[PDB]
Amino acid sequence: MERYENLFAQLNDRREGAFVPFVTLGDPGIEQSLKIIDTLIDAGADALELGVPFSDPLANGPTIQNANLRAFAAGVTPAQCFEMLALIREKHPTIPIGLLMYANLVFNNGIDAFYARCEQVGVDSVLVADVPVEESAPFRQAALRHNIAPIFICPPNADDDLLRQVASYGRGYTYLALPLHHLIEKLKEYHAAPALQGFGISSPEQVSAAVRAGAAGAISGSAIVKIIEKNLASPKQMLAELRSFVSAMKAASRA
Amino acid sequence: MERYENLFAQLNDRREGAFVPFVTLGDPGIEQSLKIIDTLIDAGADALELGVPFSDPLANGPTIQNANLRAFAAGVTPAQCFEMLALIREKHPTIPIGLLMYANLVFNNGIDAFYARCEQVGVDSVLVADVPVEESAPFRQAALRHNIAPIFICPPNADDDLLRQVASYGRGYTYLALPLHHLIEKLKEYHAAPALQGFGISSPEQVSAAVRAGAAGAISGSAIVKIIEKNLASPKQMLAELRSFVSAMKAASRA
Amino acid sequence: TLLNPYFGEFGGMYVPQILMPALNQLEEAFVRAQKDPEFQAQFADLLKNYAGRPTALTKCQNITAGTRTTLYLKREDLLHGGAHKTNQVLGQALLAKRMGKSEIIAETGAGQHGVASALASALLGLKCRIYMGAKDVERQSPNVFRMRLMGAEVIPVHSGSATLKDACNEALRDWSGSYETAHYMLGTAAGPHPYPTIVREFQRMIGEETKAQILDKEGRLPDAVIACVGGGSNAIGMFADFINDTSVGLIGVEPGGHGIETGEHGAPLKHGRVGIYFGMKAPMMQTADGQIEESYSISAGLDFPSVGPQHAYLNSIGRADYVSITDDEALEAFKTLCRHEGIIPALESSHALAHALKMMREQPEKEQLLVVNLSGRGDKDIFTVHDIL
Amino acid sequence: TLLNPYFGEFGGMYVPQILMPALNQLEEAFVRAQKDPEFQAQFADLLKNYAGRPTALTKCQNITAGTRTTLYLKREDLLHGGAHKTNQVLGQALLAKRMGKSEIIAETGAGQHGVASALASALLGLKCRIYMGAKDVERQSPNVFRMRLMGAEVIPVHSGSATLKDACNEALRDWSGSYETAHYMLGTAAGPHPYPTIVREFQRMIGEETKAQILDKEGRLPDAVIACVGGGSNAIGMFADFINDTSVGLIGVEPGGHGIETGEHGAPLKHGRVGIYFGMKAPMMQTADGQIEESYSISAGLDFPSVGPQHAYLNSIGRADYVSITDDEALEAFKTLCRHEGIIPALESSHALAHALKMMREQPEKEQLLVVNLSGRGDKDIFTVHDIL
Ligand SMILES: *Cc1c(COP(=O)(O)O)cnc(C)c1O
Ligand SMILES: *Cc1c(COP(=O)(O)O)cnc(C)c1O
Ligand SMILES: [K+]
Ligand SMILES: [K+]
Repeated sequence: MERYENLFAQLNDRREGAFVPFVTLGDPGIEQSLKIIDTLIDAGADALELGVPFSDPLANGPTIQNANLRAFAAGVTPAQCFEMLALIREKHPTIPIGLLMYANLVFNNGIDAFYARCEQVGVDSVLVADVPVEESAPFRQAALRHNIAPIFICPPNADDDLLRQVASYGRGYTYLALPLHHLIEKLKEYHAAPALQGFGISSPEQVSAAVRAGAAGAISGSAIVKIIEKNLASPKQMLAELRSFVSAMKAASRA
Repeated sequence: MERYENLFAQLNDRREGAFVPFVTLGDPGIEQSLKIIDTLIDAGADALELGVPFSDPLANGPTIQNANLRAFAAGVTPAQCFEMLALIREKHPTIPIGLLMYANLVFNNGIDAFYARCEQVGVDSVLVADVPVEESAPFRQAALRHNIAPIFICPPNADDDLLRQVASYGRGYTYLALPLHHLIEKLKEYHAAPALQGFGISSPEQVSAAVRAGAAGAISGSAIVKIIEKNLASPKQMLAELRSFVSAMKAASRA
Repeated sequence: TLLNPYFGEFGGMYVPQILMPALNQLEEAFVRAQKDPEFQAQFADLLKNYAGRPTALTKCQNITAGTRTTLYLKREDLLHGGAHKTNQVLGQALLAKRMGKSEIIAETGAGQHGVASALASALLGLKCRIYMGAKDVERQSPNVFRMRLMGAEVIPVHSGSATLKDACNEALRDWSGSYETAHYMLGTAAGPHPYPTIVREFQRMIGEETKAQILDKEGRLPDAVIACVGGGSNAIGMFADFINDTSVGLIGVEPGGHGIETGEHGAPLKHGRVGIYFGMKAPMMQTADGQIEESYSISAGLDFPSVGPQHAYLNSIGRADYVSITDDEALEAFKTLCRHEGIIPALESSHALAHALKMMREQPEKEQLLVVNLSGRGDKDIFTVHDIL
Repeated sequence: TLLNPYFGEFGGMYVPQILMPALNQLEEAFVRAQKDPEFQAQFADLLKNYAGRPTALTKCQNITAGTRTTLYLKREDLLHGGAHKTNQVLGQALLAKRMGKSEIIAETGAGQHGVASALASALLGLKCRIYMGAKDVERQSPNVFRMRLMGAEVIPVHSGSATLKDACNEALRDWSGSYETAHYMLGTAAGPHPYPTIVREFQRMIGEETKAQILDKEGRLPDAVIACVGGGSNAIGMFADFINDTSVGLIGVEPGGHGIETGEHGAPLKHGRVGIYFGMKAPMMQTADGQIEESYSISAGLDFPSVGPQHAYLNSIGRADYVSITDDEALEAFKTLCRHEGIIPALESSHALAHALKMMREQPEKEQLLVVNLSGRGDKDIFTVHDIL
């Protein structure tokens, strides 16, 4: 919850946007994963969006699917993810940590219990990929009770009513047919949580453009997983390449 | 036609029955076939029933089928059969020669024409296996015009009307549920051509029994083909064995 | 006989004397069965509640778009068993029962008749033995397993060529000795009387339904009904009710195989000569000598070296017209129906469809209401076609 | 929503936000279609004249001789396509058209739904793309050729396990971007609303016909209707019209595979636990962690790791009862129907038949009028069974 508020405030004082990279927990292995994440934070990432390996990412593309496969082969379980999360938090006290989850893993042993563990390890937000605002009631109430920010996806084929629900339901940030300025301005009008542009953020120019449109920042999803997939053979150079990419993307948010 | 009349007359004067062996023309080859037939005549056969190879003996058992196969492999055609028939007749002037035919080969280039060729080569009778008395009109008229005896099969499941038709339609001889004495006596009553018992004549005791029942003789079908199939490897011993078999069967008709 | 065994000069009962009583008892049983409302009620109930009659009459607009041809397909492919064979096979089984028989004798090539014989016998408590040539056995393994699955006893024949004609012989030899308790279930509208007549009568509902159906959908009779001709049962079943409707064309399609001129075909009615075989006087594939030959076709269900006598007759008097269709034409018709209507037709039936497509394509501005008898489904042909393409 | 997406606690619309408008437009189109006599007339004409409805209701006396059980089989095996799948596939295609869509998206495992999707699309002029997992591709070659033959574009998926669930994902990803012109044709009565509801309504004629038919033959409703449960469409289609007839038992049969105790089965309704997957809240095969698992069964058409939400609901309130049947029990039922009735049932359907045979055999003196939904034909199973025996 709070870590986001403080992040977006510090960002505004610095008059810059947030750069949020995404990565799969345990890809291509636990030790590699932890090192990647530290490199991302070291590189300048303002927050992190972490994915927990699920049977089949019901709402994820091939890049992510392939990342999950590597995580599965490495024997990464959701319990292992929480162990990793605790340690990441233990090293970095202020960086906001959002989880990208699928409904089953949250609902598995009880929704409330899931968010209690998130609060326990130091997670700030959870976006449940396959849960639209229409089915969110139990997830967001549970998240709120455990001081976790329920993140919602505001799609391009979103309408006004949807814009209003996402605005009142969401916390931490809004995961961003219609004009970009339309969404952003309508979101601000509705007092929505700061919007982070998550679509196709793969180059510095993308980050500056997003912030320029008035988005509080940008989320680079698959971009990060790409460097990982390619440099899989030389872990040392994977880090080195991740460092540079994040540095570039982050520099592009500094106005 | 006539050769049969004279045969049955000479047989009655000798107070004996007729022994008629069956063999396939061209089995297991032309040269072998001609030699077999001479051996049968030499052995004491009173008449001969010759089969002409057809696509598939529509009304013949496996033994005959296998004989036809050997004839076919040897490239025996119906035209070859007539060449063989002429030569057999040229050597033996009085022995009655009956042909066992299937309707198609008789009907092929004209029924009348078929019987004209039979008369030409010196054939005495023709039994068309797949032509019952109900469909015989054209075959028997053609046969009669060409002095050929139309032979008919009088089955065990024959009835009185059938007995009467076979009696008036048939010439040369009658190919013989009901009592044997019933058929024979009813056939004689109806003035049928002398009956030759064709069922299971494979041993001397069979021949004597047939004649004893009042049958004018016996036709040994497959028995002859058997010796052929077995001794196929040694043609010289095939003849020797055929000789003995016919001699035995024929001796059994001498009362 | 009680009925005429002939259709002009074609037909008859050319079987050895021993088999005549069997044919005569069968004929008499048929005549009595035909006038017994009880038998009719029983046959109908089976066709309806077991086989799935009446079959649909599908108007296929996609295939005829842009032409003045209106095409309908009599859906025999939807009949229990996959083909029209089921109809008669059920009537004959009921006939064997009317005669107090408990056994059934049959034989097959492509396997379809064996399967139909086995399914009927198994349904009506009949012990069924089926003769099949070894060459056909090892090639039609699916249908062989199918038959055994339905309790039938499949007996492999090896007489010479070990095929259909060699099996028919064994089936007949068997029948001559057991007709008292066993019934010979002939597979098509051919062979000795009363078979051509019985098979026609037990298949005639195809034509009767089609007539009521087309009259229902279009308010008029078709301009022509088209059907493939293997032995003649599906064709005659379709034609039968339309013979007195002189305005209705009856078109029978024989397999052209690789091309009539190549000699590799199964079209004796139009490209063979009369002979006496299979217990009947009819046009057949034969050498100049008189030796019956084999009929070739991409579709094994169309390899009958002869044809039903009523077809030979209808063609002599001008009533029905027979044409030929090549393997390639049938293959193309097959592909066309799958792609445009979502129906995989039997390669046998594809010959009938192929001709109607020709009648349409050659004169696209000719207004014509056609009916193709889709005799069976082609799921069993998906591999054959696959090996070609 | 216009309709309730839930059946008690089961159902819902658990799809990413981007896919909600697609579900909402589909729901609204369904509701309008359901009240439009024109759509109904069109659907019915297709079912009747193209698919072959109504299907027969066969009384099978041979199989129940010597017991007080009277058994009837709803003949969906005689439906165009070989299975009940065809009914809904036709209604959904007409629905895609009502929405002005020209494309169809689907996915398959055993291939049957792909074939049905392809046949409907090809019939109604729809461009159809089908996602199938490689493992399923190379194993269901017949159906793959079948689909392509009917013009469908089969796209092999290799995401991880390269199977059904991996294909469903690709089909959905595709749909999220193309729902404007493309319709996602779901294969069973599961997934997100309005799917469980739509598939039930487009399959409900099974129950409706059976009711009129049994009422016609017996003058009373059956004591129980039995159906196999893969995803739940054939079962729900049969059950639907009988839900308000409290005296009629509704029995659903899940595959027991090698034995429930072995863990190798496909019976989540009775031996799994609720989860959220496939866009719905329903009982599923899953590890203690929450990782969905694979459902095993001798019959590939029954390998759905979950079940339709209405089935989960009907079982919570006592209305319907669900049981299990092993591969061996289904194999035995398969062999029994072939030998005693001449009908080769689909191994899926054999699970339903197997249970009715158990209800009969365990209490042979119990008088009971049963109806088994013979969901499809087993010609495609003649090899599987052959490899076992
Ligand atoms: C047996 C078969 C035929 C060929 O024979 P006919 O007796 O001419 O009808 C035609 N169509 C199908 C689908 C078959 O299985
Ligand atoms: C697809 C299939 C099934 C299994 O699925 P349901 O959705 O449960 O009905 C059952 N029977 C047949 C014959 C099938 O092809
Ligand atoms: K033919
Ligand atoms: K299931």
